Amino acid sequence: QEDVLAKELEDVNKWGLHVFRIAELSGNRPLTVIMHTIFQERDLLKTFKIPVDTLITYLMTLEDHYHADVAYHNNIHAADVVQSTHVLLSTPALEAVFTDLEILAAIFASAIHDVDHPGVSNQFLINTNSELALMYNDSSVLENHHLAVGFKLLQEENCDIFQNLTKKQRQSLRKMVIDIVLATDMSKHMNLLADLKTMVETKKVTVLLLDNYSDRIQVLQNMVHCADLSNPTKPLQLYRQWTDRIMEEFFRQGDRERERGMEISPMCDKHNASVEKSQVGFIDYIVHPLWETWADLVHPDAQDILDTLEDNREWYQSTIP
Ligand SMILES: COc1cc(-c2ccc(=O)[nH]n2)ccc1OC(F)F
Ligand SMILES: [Mg+2]
Ligand SMILES: [Zn+2]
Repeated sequence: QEDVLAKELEDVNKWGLHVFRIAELSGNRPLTVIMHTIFQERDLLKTFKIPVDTLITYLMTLEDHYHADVAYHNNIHAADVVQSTHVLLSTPALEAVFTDLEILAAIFASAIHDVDHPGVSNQFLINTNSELALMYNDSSVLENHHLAVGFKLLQEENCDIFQNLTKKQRQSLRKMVIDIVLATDMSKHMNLLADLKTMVETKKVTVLLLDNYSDRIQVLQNMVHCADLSNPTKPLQLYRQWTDRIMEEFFRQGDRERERGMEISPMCDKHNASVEKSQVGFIDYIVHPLWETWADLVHPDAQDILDTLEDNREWYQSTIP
């Protein structure tokens, strides 16, 4: 079983990694094994003097804080976003652009980005006067919580993977990680995309040139956002599983809403839903606009990813008539 897991992990640098198989083969530790593999591949343990034992302890702790009974926002999704970010960071157009600390920040942010997700939306939490919404004043409720949990877990015994970073490095990494995870809130999507489009329109090359923090962090924010919304760009067998899972989560939220006498949220009513129309809409209005813009920024590095997205959109559309 360990040999088969090692075999599947050889594809860690590729789009379309068999993440569900890795989840099974690793004994439900996809986040831990994919993160460890990526840290080894990028030589991050040596660069930042992270003891291996500390890395594994933190990762297992973090993974334990993803809910086992949430169909989508679980440890498999976190592992998938981590691995997808790892591939996007390796894009030829961004070679030598980011510092090791920025790379570490983007990967760590991806790992913690949905930790302790309850399987319901920010709007549900706000509408139900939840403890989370009250704590966070209805603003990026989940995303603020994911950050707080991800950082708080570093304080557990033998969990501080940044123990050997300088104070300045820790301060910088913390700010970057916060900026990245807060950008995964879908309420920020339109502004994030508008800014990415502006970057493509004012693009300078030499490989991409990004001289200041605002531009670098903006690219990392959009990169992790793309990774988060990467399901429709993956091979169809993976994409369909992700669709099954998000719909299960949405339907369970709708069941909760119906029990409370609330109006059922879009796509959450199992009795009045069109899974296929919803995916075509998701791609047409959100995923394709974002990915086409990313592809333009790194043209032509992401052409195969964009082609897959377009093929998958056509497939889902073809099932409707
Ligand atoms: C896989 O499709 C979807 C995925 C998400 C999704 C992506 C990342 C994330 O963290 N949460 N939700 C949200 C909606 C989706 O589908 C559509 F119906 F809107
Ligand atoms: Mg999220
Ligand atoms: Zn996510």
